[PDB]
Amino acid sequence: EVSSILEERIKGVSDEANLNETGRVLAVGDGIARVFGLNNIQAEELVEFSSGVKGMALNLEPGQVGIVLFGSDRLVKEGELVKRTGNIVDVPVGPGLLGRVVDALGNPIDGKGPIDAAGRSRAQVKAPGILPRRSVHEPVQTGLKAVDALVPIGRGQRELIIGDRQTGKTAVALDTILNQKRWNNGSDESKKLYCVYVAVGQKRSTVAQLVQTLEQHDAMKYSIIVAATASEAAPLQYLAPFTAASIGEWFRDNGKHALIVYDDLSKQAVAYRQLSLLLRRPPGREAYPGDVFYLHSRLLERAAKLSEKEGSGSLTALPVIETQGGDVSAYIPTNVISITDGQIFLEAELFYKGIRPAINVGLSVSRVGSAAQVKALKQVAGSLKLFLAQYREVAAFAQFGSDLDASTKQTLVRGERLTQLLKQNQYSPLATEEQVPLIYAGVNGHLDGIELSRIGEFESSFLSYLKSNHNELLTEIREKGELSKELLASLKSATESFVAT
Amino acid sequence: TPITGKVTAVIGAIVDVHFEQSELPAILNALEIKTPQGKLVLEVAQHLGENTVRTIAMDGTEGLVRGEKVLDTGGPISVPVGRETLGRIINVIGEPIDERGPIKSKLRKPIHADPPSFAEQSTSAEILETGIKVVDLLAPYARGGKIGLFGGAGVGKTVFIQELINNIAKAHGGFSVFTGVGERTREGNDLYREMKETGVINLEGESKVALVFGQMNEPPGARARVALTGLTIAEYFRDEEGQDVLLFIDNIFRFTQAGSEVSALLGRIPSAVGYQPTLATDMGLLQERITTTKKGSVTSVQAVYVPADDLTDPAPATTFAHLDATTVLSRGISELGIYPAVDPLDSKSRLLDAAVVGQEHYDVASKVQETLQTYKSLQDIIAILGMDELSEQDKLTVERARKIQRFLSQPFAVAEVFTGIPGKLVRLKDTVASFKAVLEGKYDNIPEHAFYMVGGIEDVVAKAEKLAA
Amino acid sequence: NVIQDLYLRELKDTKLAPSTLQDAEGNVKPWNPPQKPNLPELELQGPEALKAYTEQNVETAH
Amino acid sequence: AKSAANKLDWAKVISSLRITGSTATQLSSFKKRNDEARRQLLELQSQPTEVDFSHY
Amino acid sequence: VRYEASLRQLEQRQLAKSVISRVQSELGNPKFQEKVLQQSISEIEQLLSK
Repeated sequence: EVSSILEERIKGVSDEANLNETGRVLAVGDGIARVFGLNNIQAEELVEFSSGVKGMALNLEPGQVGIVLFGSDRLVKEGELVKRTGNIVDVPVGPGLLGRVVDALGNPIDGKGPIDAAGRSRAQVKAPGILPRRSVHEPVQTGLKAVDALVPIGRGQRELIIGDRQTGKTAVALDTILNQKRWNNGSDESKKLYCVYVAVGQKRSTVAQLVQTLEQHDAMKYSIIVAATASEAAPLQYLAPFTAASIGEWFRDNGKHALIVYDDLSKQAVAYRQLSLLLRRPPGREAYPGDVFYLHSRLLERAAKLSEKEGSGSLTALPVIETQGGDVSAYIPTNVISITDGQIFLEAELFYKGIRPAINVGLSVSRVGSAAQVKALKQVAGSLKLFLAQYREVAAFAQFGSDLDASTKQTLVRGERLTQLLKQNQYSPLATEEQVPLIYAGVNGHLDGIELSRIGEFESSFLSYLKSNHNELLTEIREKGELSKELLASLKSATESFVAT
Repeated sequence: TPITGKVTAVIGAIVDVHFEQSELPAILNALEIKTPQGKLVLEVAQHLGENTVRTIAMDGTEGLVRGEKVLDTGGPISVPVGRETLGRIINVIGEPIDERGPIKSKLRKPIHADPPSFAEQSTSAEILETGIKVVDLLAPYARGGKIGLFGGAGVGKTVFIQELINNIAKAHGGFSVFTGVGERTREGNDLYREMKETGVINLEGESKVALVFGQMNEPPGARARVALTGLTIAEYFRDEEGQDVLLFIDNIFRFTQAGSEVSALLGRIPSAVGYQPTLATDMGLLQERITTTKKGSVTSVQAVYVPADDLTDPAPATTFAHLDATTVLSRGISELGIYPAVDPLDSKSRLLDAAVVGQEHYDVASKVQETLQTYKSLQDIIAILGMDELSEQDKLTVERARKIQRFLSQPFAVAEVFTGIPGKLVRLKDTVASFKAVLEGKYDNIPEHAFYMVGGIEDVVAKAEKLAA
Repeated sequence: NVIQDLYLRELKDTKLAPSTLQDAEGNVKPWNPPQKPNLPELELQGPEALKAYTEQNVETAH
Repeated sequence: AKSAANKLDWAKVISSLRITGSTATQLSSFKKRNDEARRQLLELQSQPTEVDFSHY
Repeated sequence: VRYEASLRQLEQRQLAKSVISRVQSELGNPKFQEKVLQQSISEIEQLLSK
């Protein structure tokens, strides 16, 4: 058994040939070696140190070629030969990664053994053109009402999740995955997002908790977890999104739709910062060398809503930069903001205020689409925005507690109820068919009257009532996804039926 | 190996040796320079080629003459571990700096070790009652948990830790490690004396605690592997002895700080705010070596002397990456006379939840946070105007927040002496009950001062009677 | 060569490491036995209910 | 299905407006909805009656 | 299934250290001498084939 597998392994090694490249290590220490020789070295190629370390080579110099070690310092020894793998970095890409945690080099670190990847690919694949795009029309619903309504998410679209560290920073993304369980459960393959959660700089225990949560929500099956743990090397951390991207591109290429969460790119940037300064490259703005923008841009532009030619397969991206002190003027946050098609600002103060999820909606934007959300939901949340916009001004007047105009305090009264409606406890998403009623009630002002304290009570009960009686109404919202006159009236009657009583 | 060498350079405590013979050392090897100052331990950190290494120097430097023999003692320094290390204060070389005579031991182990794998993990977090209301409410502790303190300049970072040790580690029978990195000698004498006195170290007897203490004065390089030494002691307990573990680390700003000093000298471009580009690898490694495994779930407590209280400085920022709870303590809140001095809107725990400590607990905490955040919001209005120019509803909230704040003032136990007020320790079950009532304003009608510097709700009531008298 | 040397030596000298079935028993568990749900309780059984309800029944919902 | 029962129930609620004062008939109806939903949640919760005796 | 998989892993690591023991046994032998000749003639064969 184990003997048989070993017998296969023993059989699996025999014979080798002349090594036409060499170079003798000299520098070693600082975990970045620089070796003398190597002229056959094709750039970005993977070079096998005779210690057993592999390091790709990112700096070529007519003195000493700078091979970034993945492995340990002590194993490498000065004067060792390195023999070129002769292959630029590549990862196995396929569908075998579905239900797998993998480290940066694509080794199953969950130890569910080998991966049934249908290829290997290169991590430096470039972003598809203008012509290979198609118009975006693929809604994505996170189960958090505010996200769908305020910042509607399409596919092939970049939305940057930004805000203070670990304010359930991970949790916001996980919520999306959970409502995307509904589409995943749904047999529509192109609506099945094979979700790729990339975890950079995080400890094994945190990750272990995350995989436990995902396995608990049994979403792990379609999830791929690409990891670059806190332990894992700085080159490997830099390489981890780009190889995650390759796995995603296999889905995208196939016409399959998928979603890539890049959590947190801020730690990737630190990794490149370290890497570059120990390639002795001059420090950039905030010690991230400029061309970091180039690095990030090529990575991010591989999220694309491709043409019908390419099977419509759209990898969707959600970058995550955990801004320290909300410092968006920091070079990497400024850079990313420009690249991304939305920003989803979150705010700690609003967390403390008890708004959980805590979203700074003023700076949360989605510059792209509205076919990035449901037509029905577009109709109802049309003036959710208006009410909220009025609410922002009104709230300012309300502060300092000056005697409000009755009209402004009407807005204030309406607005408050909406705010309580938005809040949702982590790991509880909501199905869109039942987010349309709640927003209908609020927007059609039926909730404006209902007192703030019992809005939460009301919300729960309203849902129960609709499950009992107007479940026909829910079925129709599910089935037709655009509120018709009949649905608006039916819904109005239903809402009236439970708002009164 | 007998790799002879010379000391080519002594550029600070980053001595460079020229190993005369072309016999090669390896990175993380250890070398003994034998001097009338006894052995001096160096650790190979670069090979610059031509058999000219650049070596970190652990022990003190001075007197060195260029062209001085080196001998390679190889590998990572070997500490001594066993149950017979329990009760000792250990240098880094295994020497008893509490001078209990050569540390009796079983197996002596290399300082450097690998961080347990993703597969090796077995992550679990219980509830752990600290007997401190603010801690329990805002950040419920857990077994195997990673706690972090981002306190001042030992203004009571030490006090906080000492109280925690007094409660938790004398309520934990399993092994516990105190590793004190670059901390003042007097604190060590006080702690040692206290430990011996409180029998946690029975001097003649056995100790359920072990101690590693690294003095601030000691060269930076020594402080760097003071931590690594401690991690080995912990690993032996965790793994080989198998027993339940705890670990306390203070001051781990010094760990970071020491690293940044050597980095520049080593010849590494020191990244932003002068902090080493290898900050991330080191913090990561330490916190991936201290990790919850099936071998043992290691409760760690880390105390960061936030430098000038800037937590956005990269070293506190990277600490946040590997923590599961934080209890950031504000120097300002200490000045207000609140002891505990923990910032309450900057406390978090993964174990604070609506089912991890129950919906009732979560709701109670939520309201406290909301109330305080409102109060913080109305600080502007209160100051520019007054509290009589605040709305009545708000004035109730403000009065409640002031009461809650004062309620949080709860005397310290170890520092019952230092504060001068008998310590107030309160059970978790009691805490949930107490805050629920207060939030329902049932006890909000009695002096704010009554709430000030006392324990549980019953204690507030009794102090109201005292104030009434 | 070295492949052969290792192959021969290893395989021959121990193919599988020894195993202990007994150790499995602690770490595994067999089927847990049914609870025998039987026949459920009889709802609004006996004329105890009936007499109670007839007598109780005098409440007109005004 | 369950909806036939409940439509007749809620029709009876708005009829019960005309004859209100049966305070535990309505609690029984609320219960009949509850327990109907309980069997519904039970039967929808329903796992397989066996292991995957083929594969697993 | 969990212990069965564990037992395969345990079997594999036990048999892994038993492999290490055979490696240490080979490097002791004057197979250590004789395989230098094997490597030598293999380099003759390879390099003549180059």
